[PDB]
Amino acid sequence: DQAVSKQQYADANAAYLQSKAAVEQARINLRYTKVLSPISGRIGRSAVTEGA
Amino acid sequence: ASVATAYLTLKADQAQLQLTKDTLGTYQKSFDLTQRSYDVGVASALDLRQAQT
Repeated sequence: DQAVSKQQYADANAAYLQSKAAVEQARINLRYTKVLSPISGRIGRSAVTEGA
Repeated sequence: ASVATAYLTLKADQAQLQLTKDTLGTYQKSFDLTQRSYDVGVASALDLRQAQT
């Protein structure tokens, strides 16, 4: 009903998309905390153990 | 005395009528500037209603 301007709707939508990018940054950083194997095959032995 | 006061209040009401017409002109210029700034989306439908009132 245009009770709020399109300018301060585009600003709020830009803030929403920018904050969603800044939270998917932390989501892929939590994806980097756990270690995902990049390719498949015979894994060898652990060079560092639990706690190192 | 009565015809002097009547002629002076006639001149004063015509002068402030001219001033009220000029303020109506400036308010109409404010209204169509706000209507120009309403179509593209800078101003919402609240400042337009204030200028309309």
